[PDB]
Amino acid sequence: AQNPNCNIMIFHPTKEEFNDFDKYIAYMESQGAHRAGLAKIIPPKEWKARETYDNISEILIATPLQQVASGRAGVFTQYHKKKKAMTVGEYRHLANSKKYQTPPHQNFEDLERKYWKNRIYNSPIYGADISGSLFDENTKQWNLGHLGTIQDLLEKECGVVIEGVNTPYLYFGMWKTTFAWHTEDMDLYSINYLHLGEPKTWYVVPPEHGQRLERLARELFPGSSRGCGAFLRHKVALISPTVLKENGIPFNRITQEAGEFMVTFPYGYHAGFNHGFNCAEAINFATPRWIDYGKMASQCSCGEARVTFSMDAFVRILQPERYDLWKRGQD
Ligand SMILES: O=C(O)CNC(=O)C(=O)O
Ligand SMILES: [Mg+2]
Ligand code: NI
Ligand SMILES: [Zn+2]
Repeated sequence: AQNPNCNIMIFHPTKEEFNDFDKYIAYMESQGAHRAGLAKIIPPKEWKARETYDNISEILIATPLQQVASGRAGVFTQYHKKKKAMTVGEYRHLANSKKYQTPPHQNFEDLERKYWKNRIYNSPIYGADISGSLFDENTKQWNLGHLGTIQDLLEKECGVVIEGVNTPYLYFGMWKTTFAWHTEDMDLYSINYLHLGEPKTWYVVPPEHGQRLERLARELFPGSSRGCGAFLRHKVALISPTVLKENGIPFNRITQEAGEFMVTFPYGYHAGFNHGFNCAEAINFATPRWIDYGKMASQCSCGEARVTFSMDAFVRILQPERYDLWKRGQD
């Protein structure tokens, strides 16, 4: 079995290997990459996402979100307070302000220490889930707006034709902006490209150990767990690496820098934080190996998780028994 310790693998495809996206995912899996839940892909030196980022300031962040924490430094939840619209240029100036800017630090490890010590005492503002793309239309390789769609994958594997669409989303971050512990909708893959700016630190639990994380989360968030049998689908709970180690949860960590891709694999729980002003693009995708995870994915039916239109079909076809309860939670 490849990668039996479930380490995060880093790949350096050549320009020729960068042509066929599906093939390369399957290659990474042949080497055991999925066992970690997360892999990094460094593009070939010849590749670029677009020519420059000099002209992005007029993108609108319609609903910036202030991430307000509750709990203790290593075990907390966050809620998202809506703020007034602002442009990417306005958001960048805010991120760089004395109130929000990255503190002085020695290296990524020092910054990570500072994040986990101090995160809860601040409320950073995040631009999330902004439909759109920063890839040039002429970028042919690893262009996250030109991937094969999940609806087409389901039709190819299973024969069923379904409604829905699959487009990318932009994220604008600042110091301490935080992504809570989660798997993807329907335990899909994700891919994330860091277009510009400061790094993103990731934490990940191997898919084969995801239920260990779920059991700790039910212990640490006991009211949330009583409220919903899949409350991590609410994407609000944080647990620090120190707490994970104290509780024997297997995990790994890595820092993504600008110009790098990260792939998350089905049922790979992940969480993390941004180091400073940045812009990322991400989208969910599927492969044939996803189908069995889609069929088994947990679902939130309490009403909290509310998700895209296109997830309807996935539940309807892959999880017909669950469909009525889950759709009630959507309505
Ligand atoms: O940019 C982000 O925070 C969101 N990314 C992830 O949780 C991911 O790509 O799966
Ligand atoms: Mg612009
Ligand atoms: Ni994710
Ligand atoms: Zn729920």
